[PDB]
Amino acid sequence: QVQLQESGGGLVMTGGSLRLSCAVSGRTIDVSVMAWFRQAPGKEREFVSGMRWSGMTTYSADSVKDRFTISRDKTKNTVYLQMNSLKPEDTAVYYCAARSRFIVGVPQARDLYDYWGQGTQVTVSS
Amino acid sequence: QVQLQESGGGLVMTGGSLRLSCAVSGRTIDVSVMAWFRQAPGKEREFVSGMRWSGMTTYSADSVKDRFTISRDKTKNTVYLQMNSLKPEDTAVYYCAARSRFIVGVPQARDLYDYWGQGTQVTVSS
Amino acid sequence: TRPFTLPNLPLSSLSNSRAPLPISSIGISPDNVQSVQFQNGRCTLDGRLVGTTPVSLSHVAKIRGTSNGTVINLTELDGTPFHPFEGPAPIGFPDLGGCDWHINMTQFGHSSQTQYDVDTTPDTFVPHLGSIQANGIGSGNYVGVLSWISPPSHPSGSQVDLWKIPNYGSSITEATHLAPSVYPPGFGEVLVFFMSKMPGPGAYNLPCLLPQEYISHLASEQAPTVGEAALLHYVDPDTGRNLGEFKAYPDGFLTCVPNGPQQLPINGVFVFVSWVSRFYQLKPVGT
Amino acid sequence: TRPFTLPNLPLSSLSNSRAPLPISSIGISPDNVQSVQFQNGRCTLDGRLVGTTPVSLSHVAKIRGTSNGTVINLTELDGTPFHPFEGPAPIGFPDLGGCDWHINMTQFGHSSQTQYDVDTTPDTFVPHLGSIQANGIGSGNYVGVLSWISPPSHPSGSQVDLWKIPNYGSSITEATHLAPSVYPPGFGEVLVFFMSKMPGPGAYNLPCLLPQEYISHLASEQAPTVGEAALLHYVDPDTGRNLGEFKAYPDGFLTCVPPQQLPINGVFVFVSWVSRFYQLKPVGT
Ligand code: NA
Ligand code: NA
Repeated sequence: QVQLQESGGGLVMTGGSLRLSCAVSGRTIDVSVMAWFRQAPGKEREFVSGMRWSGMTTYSADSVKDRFTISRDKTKNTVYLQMNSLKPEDTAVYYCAARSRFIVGVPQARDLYDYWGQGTQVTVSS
Repeated sequence: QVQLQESGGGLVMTGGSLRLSCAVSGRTIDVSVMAWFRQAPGKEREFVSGMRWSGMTTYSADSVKDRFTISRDKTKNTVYLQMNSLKPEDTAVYYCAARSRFIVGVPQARDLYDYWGQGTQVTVSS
Repeated sequence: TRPFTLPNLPLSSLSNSRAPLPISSIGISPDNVQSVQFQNGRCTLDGRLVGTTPVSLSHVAKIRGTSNGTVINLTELDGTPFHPFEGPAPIGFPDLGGCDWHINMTQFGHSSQTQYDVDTTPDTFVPHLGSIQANGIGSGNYVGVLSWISPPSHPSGSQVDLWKIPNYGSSITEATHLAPSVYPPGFGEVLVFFMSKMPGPGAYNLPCLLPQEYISHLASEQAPTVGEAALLHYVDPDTGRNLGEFKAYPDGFLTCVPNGPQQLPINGVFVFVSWVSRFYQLKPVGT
Repeated sequence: TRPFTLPNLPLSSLSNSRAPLPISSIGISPDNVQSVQFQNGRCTLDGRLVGTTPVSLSHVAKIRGTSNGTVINLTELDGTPFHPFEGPAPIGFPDLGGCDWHINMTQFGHSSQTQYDVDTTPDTFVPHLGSIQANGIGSGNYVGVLSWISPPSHPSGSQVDLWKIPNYGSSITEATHLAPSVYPPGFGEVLVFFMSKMPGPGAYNLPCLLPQEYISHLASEQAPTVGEAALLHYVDPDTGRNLGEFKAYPDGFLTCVPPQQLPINGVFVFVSWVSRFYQLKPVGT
């Protein structure tokens, strides 16, 4: 069993920066992928970015690839989402997600992830 | 590995009886099915009758069901085929076959069997 | 969508998932056991391992650690550090409550074996914090496998009770992030267990929720759990007869309605039939 | 026709098939080893068990029998009689040659464990006839599992050599119906071995041909062997890159063209059926 706890959301001005964090606890020994998803009002939940937990590979959606960055803390079991040059379109609930079952690569399908956080709200105002 | 050795073929008059025997040696612990097949000149190897090695169930092809009988010796590791009321259509090479891989029931496809005997010739004359 | 399957193998050729032992029978729990909370042998139907459950039997009911003559400081079986305050115990750590353990300890690079006797009840037994009492095991690095069990040292005079799990925590703190309990969700249903004979000074039967080979199969297949419960037949390989219908639930356990199931032969095979409702009414095994 | 597959699991999470030990590396055999004749870990690609190979790790490298203080009369692990002159040994019997065995013996219904020390060279070691010397184990029924190994008592001074199998027969009669030898097929190919660290007073590495979880997988799937060889990729789960091409043969072993430096966290994936003489590209190149 794995527990995910997000923090770091809030209100931010267009063009500003914000960093989300997700504390990963429990059976972390065989977590293989950590990722961020987001769901905007009236839209479906979408993949933002993911990384091989213990590897190097990362992958980000096209609409955020040159602005967002995922990473893992070198000390604690925390994954970060660095969001730069934010736009009002980025307003959503951002969810932390974990996959422990064996897989090749970084999957983008929400149904392939095993653990989900409660979500943190990010509002980009103009 | 399992070794099979047939014996008991020969010439028989139409309407007579004959009993073939098959000596089963080697890794018999997990042989699950023993069976008899038959091949006529120019024809494909066909299932005659088979039995669950350690169970009771037996099964024979329609063309022999009321005349042929398969059984296992209570003492030695020997499978028998009792062939009664033989007809010229029964002339063939009769093969002893063993299956060790797990299976439900008595299979009839030649390709599902794991071990084969060298064959004994049966000739039914009128 | 990959279809859900179970191994095409008879139960009698498979292994317990709480110790490396052949399966010898199928059984149900006594009337006083309604739920269980095993930490090994825990796998969802789409292949997610929980608790301390490993993929492979070569990790089941083993320990690894460094004794300083007073405590053993635990690591994962491969030597990877075990972090405290995260889970019940390292992957594969034994989950047999209600007994004393006798673990066979060996070393890479040294001769001989040592029997390590474990009372799991005292405050020095705290695998959740990475540490358990040495109880005379001299300093060194060891790997150990559960070898036999005996009645628990405490409470004095109690019997072996393998329906329990050990106390992974202590009076310092409770263990966190355990695999949750499983209970039978349907009408008249009871949990089904795969049993193995356990060496020791009694007639010990170790129950588990799934054979180890089912676990490695599910963890590999990762078939989407598209329904609420998996209808199964237990099939006799001699006749092909259906010996009883069972339900497998997504948390990774089986139920039946008893007539019974304990008297079923062990040479059968579980075959998936279809996805059914959580409340599909099973007919009694046999009747 | 059921398609051929291999488990979707990383090698490092699997087990050796000659002892209940984690896999820790990939390796090839030394120059002095041409063939191997392991009796455990032997399974065809359509799932047929040979030798003493069981379906499950819970039977691997175990013995069961009744000692009379002089010999142990062996049975199958469940107590089923083992008849002489049929096979090498009962199912799951240890197949590590080139060493002395130390087996942990326990009993159903009795306390304690006893270390059983086994020289496999003498004329009293005859599992093919159902018995092996008791070497001090008192009368009773035991189940035992291989625990650690040491250099063989005979010939004196020889080293541990886990490429060997024990002498299942005697000078009176050879053991029969052994799983046959496996040889390197040629074309620069070498056999691939899955290695495990084995306890004892040395740096002992135990090789096997197939992880045990592959065996129970093939024994369950029973996929028809439609071709002469199964081309495989060893895939890195991080990048998805193909770390090397391999061939699995119907008799149940893998080869590559040079592996020892490959990472152990990859997964073998079936690609297609190819010819017996299909030329592999060297691992890496
Ligand atoms: Na405790
Ligand atoms: Na011998």
